[PDB]
Amino acid sequence: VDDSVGVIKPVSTGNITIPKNFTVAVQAEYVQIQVKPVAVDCAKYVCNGNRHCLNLLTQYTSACQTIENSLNLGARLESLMLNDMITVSDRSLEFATVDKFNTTALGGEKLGGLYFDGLSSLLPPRVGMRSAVEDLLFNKVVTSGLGTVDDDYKKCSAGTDVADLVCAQYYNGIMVLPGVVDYNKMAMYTASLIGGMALGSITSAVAVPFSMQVQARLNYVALQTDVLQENQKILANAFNNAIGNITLALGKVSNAITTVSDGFNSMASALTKIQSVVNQQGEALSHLISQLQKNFQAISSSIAEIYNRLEKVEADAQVDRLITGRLAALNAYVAQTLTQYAEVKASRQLAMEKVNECVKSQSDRYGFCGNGTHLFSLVNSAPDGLLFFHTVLLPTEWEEVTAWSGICVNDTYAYLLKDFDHSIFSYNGTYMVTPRNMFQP
Amino acid sequence: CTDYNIYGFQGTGIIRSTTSRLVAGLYYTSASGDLLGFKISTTGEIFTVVPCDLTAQAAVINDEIVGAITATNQTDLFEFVNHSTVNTYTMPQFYYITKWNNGTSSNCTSVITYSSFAICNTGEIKYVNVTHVEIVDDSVGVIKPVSTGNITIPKNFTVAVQAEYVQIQVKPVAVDCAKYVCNG
Amino acid sequence: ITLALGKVSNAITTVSDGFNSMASALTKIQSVVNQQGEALSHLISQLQKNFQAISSSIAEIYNRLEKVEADAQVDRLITGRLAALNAYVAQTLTQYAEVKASRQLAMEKVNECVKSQSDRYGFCGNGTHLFSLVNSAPDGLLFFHTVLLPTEWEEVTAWSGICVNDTYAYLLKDFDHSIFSYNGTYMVTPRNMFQP
Amino acid sequence: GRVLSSQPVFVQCLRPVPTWSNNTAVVHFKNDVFCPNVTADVLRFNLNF
Amino acid sequence: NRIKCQQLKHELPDGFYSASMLVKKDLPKTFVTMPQFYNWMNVTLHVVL
Ligand SMILES: *[C@@H]1O[C@H](CO)[C@@H](O[C@@H]2O[C@H](CO)[C@@H](O[C@@H]3O[C@H](CO[C@H]4O[C@H](CO)[C@@H](O)[C@H](O[C@H]5O[C@H](CO)[C@@H](O)[C@H](O)[C@@H]5O)[C@@H]4O)[C@@H](O)[C@H](O[C@H]4O[C@H](CO)[C@@H](O)[C@H](O)[C@@H]4O[C@H]4O[C@H](CO)[C@@H](O)[C@H](O)[C@@H]4O)[C@@H]3O)[C@H](O)[C@H]2NC(C)=O)[C@H](O)[C@H]1NC(C)=O
Ligand SMILES: *[C@@H]1O[C@H](CO)[C@@H](O[C@@H]2O[C@H](CO)[C@@H](O[C@@H]3O[C@H](CO[C@H]4O[C@H](CO[C@H]5O[C@H](CO)[C@@H](O)[C@H](O)[C@@H]5O)[C@@H](O)[C@H](O)[C@@H]4O)[C@@H](O)[C@H](O[C@H]4O[C@H](CO)[C@@H](O)[C@H](O)[C@@H]4O[C@H]4O[C@H](CO)[C@@H](O)[C@H](O)[C@@H]4O)[C@@H]3O)[C@H](O)[C@H]2NC(C)=O)[C@H](O)[C@H]1NC(C)=O
Ligand SMILES: *[C@@H]1O[C@H](CO)[C@@H](O[C@@H]2O[C@H](CO)[C@@H](O[C@@H]3O[C@H](CO[C@H]4O[C@H](CO)[C@@H](O)[C@H](O)[C@@H]4O)[C@@H](O)[C@H](O[C@H]4O[C@H](CO)[C@@H](O)[C@H](O)[C@@H]4O)[C@@H]3O)[C@H](O)[C@H]2NC(C)=O)[C@H](O)[C@H]1NC(C)=O
Ligand SMILES: *[C@@H]1O[C@H](CO)[C@@H](O[C@@H]2O[C@H](CO)[C@@H](O[C@@H]3O[C@H](CO[C@H]4O[C@H](CO)[C@@H](O)[C@H](O)[C@@H]4O)[C@@H](O)[C@H](O)[C@@H]3O)[C@H](O)[C@H]2NC(C)=O)[C@H](O)[C@H]1NC(C)=O
Ligand SMILES: *[C@@H]1O[C@H](CO)[C@@H](O[C@@H]2O[C@H](CO)[C@@H](O[C@@H]3O[C@H](CO[C@H]4O[C@H](CO)[C@@H](O)[C@H](O)[C@@H]4O)[C@@H](O)[C@H](O)[C@@H]3O)[C@H](O)[C@H]2NC(C)=O)[C@H](O)[C@H]1NC(C)=O
Ligand SMILES: *[C@@H]1O[C@H](CO)[C@@H](O[C@@H]2O[C@H](CO)[C@@H](O[C@@H]3O[C@H](CO[C@H]4O[C@H](CO)[C@@H](O)[C@H](O)[C@@H]4O)[C@@H](O)[C@H](O)[C@@H]3O)[C@H](O)[C@H]2NC(C)=O)[C@H](O)[C@H]1NC(C)=O
Ligand SMILES: *[C@@H]1O[C@H](CO)[C@@H](O[C@@H]2O[C@H](CO)[C@@H](O[C@@H]3O[C@H](CO[C@H]4O[C@H](CO)[C@@H](O)[C@H](O)[C@@H]4O)[C@@H](O)[C@H](O)[C@@H]3O)[C@H](O)[C@H]2NC(C)=O)[C@H](O)[C@H]1NC(C)=O
Ligand SMILES: *[C@@H]1O[C@H](CO[C@@H]2O[C@@H](C)[C@@H](O)[C@@H](O)[C@@H]2O)[C@@H](O[C@@H]2O[C@H](CO)[C@@H](O[C@@H]3O[C@H](CO)[C@@H](O)[C@H](O)[C@@H]3O)[C@H](O)[C@H]2NC(C)=O)[C@H](O)[C@H]1NC(C)=O
Ligand SMILES: *[C@@H]1O[C@H](CO)[C@@H](O[C@@H]2O[C@H](CO)[C@@H](O[C@@H]3O[C@H](CO)[C@@H](O)[C@H](O)[C@@H]3O)[C@H](O)[C@H]2NC(C)=O)[C@H](O)[C@H]1NC(C)=O
Ligand SMILES: *[C@@H]1O[C@H](CO)[C@@H](O[C@@H]2O[C@H](CO)[C@@H](O[C@@H]3O[C@H](CO)[C@@H](O)[C@H](O)[C@@H]3O)[C@H](O)[C@H]2NC(C)=O)[C@H](O)[C@H]1NC(C)=O
Ligand SMILES: *[C@@H]1O[C@H](CO)[C@@H](O[C@@H]2O[C@H](CO)[C@@H](O)[C@H](O)[C@H]2NC(C)=O)[C@H](O)[C@H]1NC(C)=O
Ligand SMILES: *[C@@H]1O[C@H](CO)[C@@H](O[C@@H]2O[C@H](CO)[C@@H](O)[C@H](O)[C@H]2NC(C)=O)[C@H](O)[C@H]1NC(C)=O
Ligand SMILES: *[C@@H]1O[C@H](CO)[C@@H](O)[C@H](O)[C@H]1NC(C)=O
Ligand SMILES: *[C@@H]1O[C@H](CO)[C@@H](O)[C@H](O)[C@H]1NC(C)=O
Repeated sequence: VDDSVGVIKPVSTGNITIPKNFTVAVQAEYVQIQVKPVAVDCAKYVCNGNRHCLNLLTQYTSACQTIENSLNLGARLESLMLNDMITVSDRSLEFATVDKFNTTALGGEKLGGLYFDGLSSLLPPRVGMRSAVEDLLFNKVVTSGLGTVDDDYKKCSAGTDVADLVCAQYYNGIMVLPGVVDYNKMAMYTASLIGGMALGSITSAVAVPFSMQVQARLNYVALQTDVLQENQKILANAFNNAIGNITLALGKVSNAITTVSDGFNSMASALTKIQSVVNQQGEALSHLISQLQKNFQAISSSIAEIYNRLEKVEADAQVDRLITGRLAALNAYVAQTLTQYAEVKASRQLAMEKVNECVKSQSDRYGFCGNGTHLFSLVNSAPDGLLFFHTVLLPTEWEEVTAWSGICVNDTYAYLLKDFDHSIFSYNGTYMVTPRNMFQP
Repeated sequence: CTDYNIYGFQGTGIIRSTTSRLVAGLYYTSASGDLLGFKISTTGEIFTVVPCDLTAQAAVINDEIVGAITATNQTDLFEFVNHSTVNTYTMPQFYYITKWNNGTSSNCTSVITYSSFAICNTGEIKYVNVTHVEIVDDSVGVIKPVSTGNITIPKNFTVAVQAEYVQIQVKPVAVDCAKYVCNG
Repeated sequence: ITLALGKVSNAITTVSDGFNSMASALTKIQSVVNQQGEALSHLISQLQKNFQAISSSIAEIYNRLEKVEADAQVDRLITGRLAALNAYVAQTLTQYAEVKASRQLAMEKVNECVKSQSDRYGFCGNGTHLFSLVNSAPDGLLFFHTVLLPTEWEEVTAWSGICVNDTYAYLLKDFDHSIFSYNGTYMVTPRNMFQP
Repeated sequence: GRVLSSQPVFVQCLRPVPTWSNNTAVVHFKNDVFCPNVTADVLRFNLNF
Repeated sequence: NRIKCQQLKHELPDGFYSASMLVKKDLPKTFVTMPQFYNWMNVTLHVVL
């Protein structure tokens, strides 16, 4: 119950087991970072502009005030936070194209490499469009049974046709605001992040090959002494087969025969979660709208019907049950919303740690950002949030090796290893020293 | 803006005429029981009910309504109490109404922000693009996975203070259950 | 920072982005004082809604009807008001669990950053953390993270070790270090700062 | 506290009665002589009684 | 001021406030029903004391 590299190795001077060979394994996670904000007019909803109603909301202007301020001051905290995290560097944005990762065949295919087949699914072809993976993803939200985002409100106040479902919600004082980050900025933001791996030098437009990027990121786990060309192959082929099994799970198109791995089990955690996220926003409102037909123990569910049967001295008692009934229908909606704003604020807090420590930095907290020792991580856009691709290390072989932890010579002088992680051992009659993370003698 | 009484449905709004034909019954309701449209029987034409006063999203900066993120056009919000040059702009998703002329303002101090549209002090809406940075990194303390090239190492430094708030307590309330549902 | 707070300092006019850190706080503190006086005053004001009964006070009901029939009228007061508590209780337990995440966050920021100069990049500010000072605030702390920021750079050709006469190899022990010539003189520096 | 209300504070026409002179007059609601054309709802008869 | 009276504050923080207008008072009526051949009655209630 361990992934024996990167963790503490609290065993010396025994018959220890040090891993020799390695392979990678990609495990994807989803993190939801935004919710589409809704600006609700309090006064329009409880009475659609009726003049006699608004002389009865003056008793309840305390309750109407908090409902607006519960929604705005939850929504304004999003846009202040989101506009200060999402940054796009236009220098690195011009390296996210897959044509850049192919055009540098000087010597080897430099800006791609042996990892080119897996990265071809994640990077966009031209500068600014969604890549292959999101195109499989966004064919599972419209085929989920939904989808419209370009809500113009100028068409709502025209009367050219019978009203759309969206324009009907606007008539009852419910504004579905545009998303605070659209699909295009998310496509720009994630593509800027992957460009930070190909770009290291600001004032020179030459770029680093991606095989140098991984070979560097192995050294922070343990200082690689001898490197071979065979080690590059087994990492890359296991990487490319990981993305294909990911791609086959998404939109049922790849080039394989039949494979039942556990990368589906990482993927099934995501595809359930993304399926729920699109299925909230269209359902809390349509429940809230449909509570304008429940006459809460009154004559009729419309207010102007009530004032055209009764006189003002007695119609106020009937319309009072409409007001207090509908005002409770807002608080049922508001408390459900502030549940989600505070819940997202934990996940958005989680996304800042994963973007900073893992997408940019190769964090060394074991278990965080995947499962095992973290190598790197690539991101893609998703419906309202990011989609991570953690690449962890995995050992396959080991080395039964007897150890010591220092030298005493002639029972006079003691010598202890400066690093505690190192350990000394004989190796075919020759004494070497290695970390207990990797077998790097 | 009239007051209608259409087939028993009732309310106020603005009725227009359109050229679109639906082969169906008499009228067309929303999900909330409001009229959206109805069909005259003596002819084929259908009409459209739009409520008279749509909402607006007026923006105030320092005791003055600067402008309104509106939906129609010429909603007032500026006119008179006793007894002007009220411009009207067109965004992709809404109209916008503010008495500032699209000429040579070129200075405003304070802004009220939203997703891609921030409204500054003299009514001018700026399009909020994404903040461009040099490199999406702060090149110290992070991993430096580049060697044997023409690398870039930082020389000089400066500090920058950024404040955050964290809420750690709430004032607890002890509620008696029996007193509240009946006062003794 | 001081000019953004209470509109008193000694300057002329400055539009920086430290306001944008500050505006995140001053919105949030403004909301925090505006909960506690508003959930209760909504809950108190639900003692005037006669939930389909005679009057909104109980002792009025028992002085019109007899006990065999007044119980049915006061039953709608009880079940109506008991639902008014659960509307209040569930709103409260939302906040207790939400604060318990933020209070969990405050223990990490106090221990790793106020006391310790944490090295998790991006955590406790934006960039590499130097130190952090705290102050009180309405129901919680107010942090002042001080991050590093670079301004200049050094275009420098590099290597990562020496091979002498194609016999002996030498690799740098630290991987973060790197070797480079510097006006005809070979030096070694970390790739974090230019400290040759 | 604060509250909203529809109060009678729209002062059309203020008629200051002097203390010394003659504490007796008539006030018509509709179109009196001391105010030219206008018609009000309340007479707020303000005093230190 | 209608925003201020809806906010219960003499000074507002700068931002976005959902405002609208009190609509009108006199509106021309409009009555549409299914067309029918007119048959209109006139019954009056008459009380003599
Ligand atoms: C978190 O940490 C990160 C890292 O520390 C911090 O990131 C740093 O943030 C600063 C400030 O945002 C970045 O500095 C620069 O910001 C400039 C924009 O601010 C304004 O000044 C410029 C003039 O310099 C004006 O043009 C802008 O006016 C705007 O409006 C007009 C319309 O009228 C538009 O047309 C403009 O486009 C602007 O939107 C603002 O008044 C920005 O311009 C500047 O640009 C650099 O990169 C662009 C890319 O093309 C270059 O063209 C430009 O020349 C700059 O490139 C470099 O070279 C010059 C040499 O002349 C240097 O002097 C520059 O410093 C720069 O290196 C730049 O983006 C800073 O880059 C960024 N990163 C770093 C490593 O510092 C964050 O602040 C901190 N906080 C957050 C929340 O992230
Ligand atoms: C029927 O009977 C009732 C009951 O007697 C009569 O009603 C009484 O009427 C009195 C006035 O006629 C009123 O007395 C005071 O009114 C004062 C306001 O006017 C004063 O100030 C102006 C000029 O002010 C300028 O300078 C001052 C400082 O010098 C500045 O503060 C101002 O801003 C201006 O810059 C003078 O010209 C007047 O002569 C007065 O001085 C009040 O200020 C005053 O008392 C205040 O202080 C008291 C403590 O010392 C405090 O208890 C009281 O509440 C007042 O405080 C109020 O005003 C301050 C101002 O800052 C404010 O900060 C406080 O929050 C609070 O608002 C007296 O109020 C009587 O109050 C009033 N009722 C009483 C109690 O007698 C009625 O007239 C009568 N009807 C008839 C017969 O016609
Ligand atoms: C989802 O993940 C699975 C698991 O990895 C992938 O399945 C792998 O598919 C690859 C490609 O077909 C297989 O790799 C190939 O193996 C061949 C030999 O397999 C036989 O012999 C080995 C022992 O040597 C046995 O273990 C095995 O059972 C077979 O009996 C080789 O012939 C292939 O190499 C040849 O071609 C490559 C170029 O393609 C050259 O590089 C070599 O030089 C050579 O000529 C080759 O590597 C792999 O065995 C499969 N794994 C398993 C467990 O079956 C799926 O492909 C992946 N889904 C995707 C990507 O969509
Ligand atoms: C830690 O690892 C060490 C290295 O493997 C372990 O030492 C080994 O221990 C095993 C115990 O099973 C020994 O294997 C046994 O060998 C004897 C015969 O050994 C004698 O004869 C052979 C020649 O045939 C000669 O080479 C030896 O020197 C002996 O004189 C068999 O009878 C047993 O069945 C069994 O196979 C290994 O020989 C021994 N190797 C060495 C180099 O000492 C050590 O035990 C491990 N410690 C642990 C697990 O706590
Ligand atoms: C808000 O930010 C957006 C994202 O930064 C801005 O969109 C950008 O607009 C600029 C304008 O310079 C574009 O720059 C372009 O430069 C190309 C040259 O590329 C051509 O050749 C390459 C290969 O060499 C090919 O891949 C391209 O497709 C082109 O054929 C011009 O052709 C473009 O017209 C344009 O000048 C950025 O590319 C573009 N970014 C993206 C991702 O769209 C937007 O303009 C900003 N709005 C503002 C500031 O008001
Ligand atoms: C990494 O950094 C190195 C150090 O800057 C880069 O080497 C430099 O590369 C540039 C390429 O543009 C060279 O600049 C060119 O110089 C030639 C003339 O050079 C010849 O004549 C001069 C005297 O006039 C003499 O000093 C040289 O030895 C040559 O015999 C011009 O014709 C070009 O227009 C251009 O200015 C630099 O000379 C060169 N410096 C050194 C020390 O080699 C290296 O290219 C970088 N690698 C990258 C970016 O991948
Ligand atoms: C519903 O039925 C009511 C009952 O008949 C209608 O009221 C009638 O309205 C007509 C309008 O022409 C009146 O005729 C006028 O009468 C006045 C004088 O009224 C007085 O003298 C008459 C003498 O016959 C007497 O019947 C009345 O009661 C009064 O004492 C004349 O000056 C006019 O020129 C004209 O002749 C009827 O008098 C009036 N009847 C009653 C009993 O009120 C009412 O109009 C109908 N409403 C509808 C159709 O919408
Ligand atoms: C990545 O790039 C390779 C090769 O790179 C391409 O060619 C270089 C000379 C440079 O100009 C690069 O900028 C350019 O992208 C692409 O390889 C292409 O591979 C296919 C086979 O996979 C070759 O197509 C075949 O062509 C022969 C005739 O020559 C026909 O018989 C076949 O029917 C088939 O069409 C293709 O010629 C070759 N393209 C070039 C430019 O030579 C590779 O497609 C690319 N990968 C991407 C874009 O994902
Ligand atoms: C209380 O005192 C007031 C005066 O302060 C009395 O009202 C005034 O009554 C006199 C007559 O006694 C009016 O004078 C006459 O007015 C008519 C107006 O047409 C004019 O034509 C005559 O030539 C003469 O001017 C006076 O106008 C009237 N109004 C005033 C002066 O205020 C009031 O009658 C007294 N109430 C009593 C005694 O109960
Ligand atoms: C209150 O308002 C009414 C109007 O609604 C006033 O009645 C107006 O009185 C004036 C002055 O008498 C009339 O003007 C006169 O016009 C004639 C010519 O037609 C001219 O010869 C006179 O010299 C004078 O200019 C005006 O027509 C009349 N208007 C109406 C519709 O009756 C009334 O006087 C007002 N009362 C006050 C002063 O509070
Ligand atoms: C474990 O690592 C060793 C060393 O990299 C691998 O040994 C090599 O295997 C290839 C076959 O793929 C041979 O051609 C080489 O001659 C081997 N080198 C040595 C020094 O033995 C070994 O294949 C790795 N194990 C696995 C399962 O891949
Ligand atoms: C939207 O605003 C414009 C400016 O107020 C109004 O402009 C014209 O109004 C006249 C009134 O008869 C029409 O005849 C013109 O056709 C309008 N021009 C257009 C297309 O804007 C316009 O009234 C307002 N909206 C509409 C459609 O009337
Ligand atoms: C904006 O700047 C101009 C010149 O820079 C100045 O004349 C004008 O008064 C400024 N606007 C203000 C301070 O509102
Ligand atoms: C390099 O060193 C020499 C001698 O130490 C000196 O004369 C020269 O100015 C130096 N170059 C610089 C500082 O750019």
